[PDB]
Amino acid sequence: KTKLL
Amino acid sequence: KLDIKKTFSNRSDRVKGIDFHPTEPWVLTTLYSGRVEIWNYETQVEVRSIQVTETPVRAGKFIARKNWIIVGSDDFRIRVFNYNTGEKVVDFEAHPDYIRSIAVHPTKPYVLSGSDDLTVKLWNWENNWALEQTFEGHEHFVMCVAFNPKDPSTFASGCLDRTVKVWSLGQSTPNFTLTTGQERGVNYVDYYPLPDKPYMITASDDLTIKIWDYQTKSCVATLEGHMSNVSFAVFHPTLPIIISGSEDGTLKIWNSSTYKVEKTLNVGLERSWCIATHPTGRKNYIASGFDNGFTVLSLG
Repeated sequence: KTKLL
Repeated sequence: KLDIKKTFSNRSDRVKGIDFHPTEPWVLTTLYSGRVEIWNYETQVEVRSIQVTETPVRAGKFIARKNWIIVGSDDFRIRVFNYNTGEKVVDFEAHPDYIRSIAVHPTKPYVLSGSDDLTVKLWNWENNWALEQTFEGHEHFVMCVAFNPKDPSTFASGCLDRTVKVWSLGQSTPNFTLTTGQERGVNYVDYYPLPDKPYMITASDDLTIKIWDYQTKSCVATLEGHMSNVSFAVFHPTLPIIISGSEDGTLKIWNSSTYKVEKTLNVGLERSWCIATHPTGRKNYIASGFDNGFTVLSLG
């Protein structure tokens, strides 16, 4: 999952 | 003119979404922990808070005309709460993946949600929150949705596929697609609210902010200076400035005519994720959410 932050 | 004062800042878990109430001195924050808080920033007392879920809540807005808040989370769900009673009005799975962004139409009973499922969906609260349309065409996560305030029959979606698409309600393909040249994607898109310029603005992980003429599609300006992902960039509704925030921990205020940076603020809450500007410029209030809490500032 990209952009998890 | 610019005389920045801290109205209220408080620490919390990472604030992913933030919004001002238009007539009460309230700010909504939505947190990575699944909690949401409504604060009265003038008295510095909590109005209401809710442990909504255990997953991040990345999106949240007031719907003041209905006395609601609407939130979206990584559990795929949209939830609506009456902020006066705490009643959970509705709770539904909106997408089969994370919800990144929610926008509320200024007069009609419509909400847009943008998702990692590559779509934007339109929900109608006068029709039992029915799914009235799905906008398909993006090829990566839809990070931000925004109505054009001057023509809210249209809206913009910003996407990690490096484009902004502008759509018409009731039509299935974009009116146009902007190729931003922001090759790490678009995290945020916003409209200039006043009638004198047909401008939109985009923020990217590629460290840039770009201004666009939505009639010609031309890039009017590129704003450089942030040192990590730019989470958002917006036009202030009343002052001639642009406000951006970044994982570099700073807010930047830029002159909206020269596009030169006027002020850089490190408010000391680590990464910046989200922004709100008071609908009517009351006390020129803005608010931003960060890794370690939020701040509400009066700009002048």
